[PDB]
Amino acid sequence: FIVDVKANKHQIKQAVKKLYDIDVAKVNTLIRPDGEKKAYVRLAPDYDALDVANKIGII
Amino acid sequence: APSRNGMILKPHFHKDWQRRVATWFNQPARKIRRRKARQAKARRIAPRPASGPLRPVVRCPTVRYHTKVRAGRGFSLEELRVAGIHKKVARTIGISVDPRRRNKC
Amino acid sequence: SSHKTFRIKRFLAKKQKQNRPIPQWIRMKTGNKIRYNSKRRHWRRTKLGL
Amino acid sequence: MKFNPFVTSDRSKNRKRHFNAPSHIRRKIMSSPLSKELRQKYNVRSMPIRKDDEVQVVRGHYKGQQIGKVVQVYRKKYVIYIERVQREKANGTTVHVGIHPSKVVITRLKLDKDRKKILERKAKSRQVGKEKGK
Amino acid sequence: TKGTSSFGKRRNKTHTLCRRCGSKAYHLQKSTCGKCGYPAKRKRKYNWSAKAKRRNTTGTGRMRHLKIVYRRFRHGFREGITPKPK
Amino acid sequence: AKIKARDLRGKKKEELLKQLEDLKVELSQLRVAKVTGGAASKLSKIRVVRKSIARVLTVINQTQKENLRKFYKGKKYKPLDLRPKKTRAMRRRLNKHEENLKTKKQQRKERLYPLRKFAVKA
RNA sequence: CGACUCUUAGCGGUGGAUCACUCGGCUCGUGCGUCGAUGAAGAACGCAGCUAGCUGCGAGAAUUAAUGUGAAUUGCAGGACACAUUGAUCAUCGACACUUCGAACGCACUUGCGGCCCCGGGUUCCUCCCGGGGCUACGCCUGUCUGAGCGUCGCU
RNA sequence: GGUGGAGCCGCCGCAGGUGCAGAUCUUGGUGGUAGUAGCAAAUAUUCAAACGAGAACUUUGAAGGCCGAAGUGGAGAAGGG
RNA sequence: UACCCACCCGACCCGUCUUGAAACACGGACCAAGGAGUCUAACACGUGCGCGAGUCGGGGGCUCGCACGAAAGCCGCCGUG
RNA sequence: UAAGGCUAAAUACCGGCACGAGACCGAUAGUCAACAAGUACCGUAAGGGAAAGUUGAAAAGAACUUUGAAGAGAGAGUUCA
RNA sequence: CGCGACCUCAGAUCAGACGUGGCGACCCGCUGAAUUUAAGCAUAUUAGUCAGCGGAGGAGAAGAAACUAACCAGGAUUCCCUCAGUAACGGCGAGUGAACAGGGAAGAGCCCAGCGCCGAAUCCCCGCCCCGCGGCGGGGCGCGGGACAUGUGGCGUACGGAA
Ligand SMILES: [Mg+2]
Ligand SMILES: [Mg+2]
Ligand SMILES: [Mg+2]
Ligand SMILES: [Mg+2]
Ligand SMILES: [Mg+2]
Ligand SMILES: [Mg+2]
Ligand SMILES: [Mg+2]
Ligand SMILES: [Mg+2]
Ligand SMILES: [Mg+2]
Ligand SMILES: [Mg+2]
Ligand SMILES: [Mg+2]
Ligand SMILES: [Mg+2]
Ligand SMILES: [Mg+2]
Ligand SMILES: [Mg+2]
Ligand SMILES: [Mg+2]
Ligand SMILES: [Mg+2]
Ligand SMILES: [Mg+2]
Ligand SMILES: [Mg+2]
Ligand SMILES: [Mg+2]
Ligand SMILES: [Mg+2]
Ligand SMILES: [Mg+2]
Ligand SMILES: [Mg+2]
Ligand SMILES: [Mg+2]
Ligand SMILES: [Mg+2]
Ligand SMILES: [Mg+2]
Ligand SMILES: [Mg+2]
Ligand SMILES: [Mg+2]
Ligand SMILES: [Mg+2]
Ligand SMILES: [Mg+2]
Ligand SMILES: [Mg+2]
Ligand SMILES: [Mg+2]
Ligand SMILES: [Mg+2]
Ligand SMILES: [Mg+2]
Ligand SMILES: [Mg+2]
Ligand SMILES: [Mg+2]
Ligand SMILES: [Zn+2]
Repeated sequence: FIVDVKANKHQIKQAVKKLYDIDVAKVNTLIRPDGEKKAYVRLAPDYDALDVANKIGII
Repeated sequence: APSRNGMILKPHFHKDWQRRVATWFNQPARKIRRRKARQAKARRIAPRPASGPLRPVVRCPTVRYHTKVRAGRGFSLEELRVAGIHKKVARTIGISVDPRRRNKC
Repeated sequence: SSHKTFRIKRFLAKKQKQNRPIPQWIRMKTGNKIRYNSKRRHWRRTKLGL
Repeated sequence: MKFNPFVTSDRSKNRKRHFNAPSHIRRKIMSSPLSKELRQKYNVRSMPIRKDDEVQVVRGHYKGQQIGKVVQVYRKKYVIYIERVQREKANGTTVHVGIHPSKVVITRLKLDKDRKKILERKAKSRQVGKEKGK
Repeated sequence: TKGTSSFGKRRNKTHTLCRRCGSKAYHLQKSTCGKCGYPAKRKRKYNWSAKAKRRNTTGTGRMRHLKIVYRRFRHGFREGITPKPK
Repeated sequence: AKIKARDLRGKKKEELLKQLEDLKVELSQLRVAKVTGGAASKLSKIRVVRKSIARVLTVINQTQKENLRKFYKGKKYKPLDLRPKKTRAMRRRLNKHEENLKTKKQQRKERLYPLRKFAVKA
């Protein structure tokens, strides 16, 4: 994900959980050069990312 | 370096004049700013002497201006309790009041 | 530097996006006088304002 | 001679009031006269040109007598495009050629709620002054 | 060796970015800016290089509040009122 | 289909917050379509929705501050957001009562000796 | 007529003079005389479907509502719209909104640490923990409260 | 005469920032020098193939070589971005 | 007369400071555009014009929103000076 | 008549908002800036600080054929040019 | 060895306000050179100027005589013409250098303290209602506070005033 630069890891987890009706194992943030904050969001083992990716339209 | 019979010519430009030179290109436009005020004041107090209140007859001080007569600053107090005009009232009927004139004659 | 502050990293983020060329359709707008970017930088010559 | 100070009459100042003029003003400037027939019926000399008015070209290389309909208005290029007013490019792909409204005559207005109150209040103003001088 | 040889051991920096100026002027050892003067409360303008003065005065920025103060006054400084509705 | 400020002005506070959250959702997937190719039709809606959100959020703040400045209408002590904001010089000016106030010695003088109207040389 | 060299002319380059233009200056007048702790000037960082710069703006971000205006916008798309519609666009601007620094204000400038209140999750105040809102700078005035003094006393 | 494509001069008066060869003058341009000085610090390259419009200079293979672990090797600081 | 060429006679490179410069004195490769006795005040004499024992001129005033005007005209102001 | 205090008007304005004008300059001139100019760029920093306007009326900005790896050409075409 | 007044003096994230910074052409306090001139120079001059510093306003400052004058006298301040490059200053050199009167623009005057008189006749902030509310005020009602007798309000201020 690209995520607003002011976001916490707790904040990112509570939003990804709020939108895509998902649940998060752990959140890994970085800040790309160009200053947009990437956020690799690891979904719980019971949840599949190749599926929720289709709902959000990415693939 | 003087040459052959001039004057002595102490001219005052040593200080710095170029900076504080006051040119008068306002001059003809100021003639007009005042003219409107002069008119706008007369139209504001419509029935009233446009020139202003009445000033007294007065003689000029020094012996060179002995024989002239001026319009003074205001009618004196001693003058007023002869004509029977209260000093605070005259200020309201266009009579300049000068509480500062020693009458000697 | 590889040990950067946050203010320093933001500064490079903005200077790194101003670098790209001009979009080619800009050259098509009505009242143009612009041909090439002329405000580009190259890390070997004209080091950053640092 | 102009008299009113608070108007400019300055060679470069109202050339600047032109090519920096906003689109809201540029409507009035892009106005074109009406044909003798309408100019009789409405008592309106001229009108801002509109998108789908009919028009005759009067000057220019291909002034003529054919009545085309306006297609668009390059208010940025400050010149209009007309119906069969067009040339052929190098690839055969035809383009319109701009025509200034001042060099064109309107032959059939495109009427509207907005345009009608304009034609009335233009005519009412024209005969108010003729009644004032009378 | 005072040149081309000493111009080599120049790694560390004296100045950095000032948080008030925006200029690369802040002295790290001295902890004052030196173009505006940072920890000092007043800006270091000078009557003494007018060319530097006109580089940053009112109008050279955005005036993103003052530019609408000139707008309100021109019209009357009214507030708390809305034009007549349709 | 523009969500005009006509229909929203007379509506419920909590109701707008749904339509706002509705657009807030749509804007999020149009940002997704911008990444995954999308269409030139979609990529225009991202400007429509961005504006149509402010069309709604405007009505919320307007109706709120038009309500909040009904509360303190009458009370002496009201917050800094609603006190009139003219100019630091202008709010510290005298009160419009405290420059037309006249010292009582002044009014007694303004009675006995008012300015006449009078013309002369007649 | 060998080549080279020189002078002149015809043409061709190189170069940008001259000339003609000019949304710019300079000068002189005129009217007004308008900042900021309800947070200025200035700075940073963001914001366009394709956008780097200038400009315009502030997470409601190439504008918001409103009022005039009345059919465009335009480099290309793309579009809503019904152009019998606040109605596209522009102008005005008086409703609303105002990222981070900055007199800048919880302490510090790393962008770090806190405290105090509240409201969500957590709790079922159980304290964290997580999220959200309001305060917490210096100086000084008037008043208010709590005080201190073998200061002056009074009553004891 | 020519090219050039939008303005211009004669006379009577008025006003100037009014006439250039030069100031190691200022700015811009261009020569002669001249296709000249030069492309010489650390021993070294060669064969075949590939790619290609085009190969002394790329790439692969083969051969000869040097740096020789106080390195021309493997990782960092500041600095660069 | 001006283009090229020919001949006879003449003929040293300009600017400058200098008693004296073709100088073994200095500036100058070449070509374009720019480039230096100005304005103000104060005297002095000469000259032109108005009036003349007087004569003004300023500041004011009276007449405009200037188009030409921020002009012109007028004022016991004109003599306070 | 001091040792205490208040006050409109004529008066000043190379900053600011909004205007008007000129015996002014006209792209090496006029402000440093007619243009993305206090920008590019230099300096650690205080500071320094440029160059650069004009196709045509309308892009009608050279389709197509051809030679060439391509840059460039030859024809053709657009144009009042 | 306590409780209570007052006087001093503290602490409040106490109720309510307000100050800082910017601009800086013009304006007001202070600070304050040296090039330069004098054919050297130190006094002088440049010059109460540049820079420095503080503070404002739409104008500022000044302003209602501890004035001018010597007259048959004028009458706040500011500006313009004038005085006049004059009185005076000065290695009396270089150079500096005002005012008064007169004409005009404008024209406006006023308050305190004190001395006294008046039952503090006064002011502030609270709480309820009436009107008004985008320059927060007026009207009334409250043993709701507090300031004030170490002095608030009315008359009164030298032109005279009170009685
Ligand atoms: Mg008078
Ligand atoms: Mg380098
Ligand atoms: Mg009294
Ligand atoms: Mg030739
Ligand atoms: Mg030629
Ligand atoms: Mg040039
Ligand atoms: Mg005690
Ligand atoms: Mg032409
Ligand atoms: Mg000239
Ligand atoms: Mg020349
Ligand atoms: Mg060896
Ligand atoms: Mg490596
Ligand atoms: Mg000699
Ligand atoms: Mg010799
Ligand atoms: Mg010499
Ligand atoms: Mg006094
Ligand atoms: Mg040029
Ligand atoms: Mg030119
Ligand atoms: Mg220039
Ligand atoms: Mg050219
Ligand atoms: Mg040219
Ligand atoms: Mg031609
Ligand atoms: Mg201040
Ligand atoms: Mg000397
Ligand atoms: Mg000398
Ligand atoms: Mg000397
Ligand atoms: Mg001295
Ligand atoms: Mg002095
Ligand atoms: Mg100074
Ligand atoms: Mg004052
Ligand atoms: Mg005063
Ligand atoms: Mg006097
Ligand atoms: Mg004399
Ligand atoms: Mg002196
Ligand atoms: Mg008393
Ligand atoms: Zn700074």
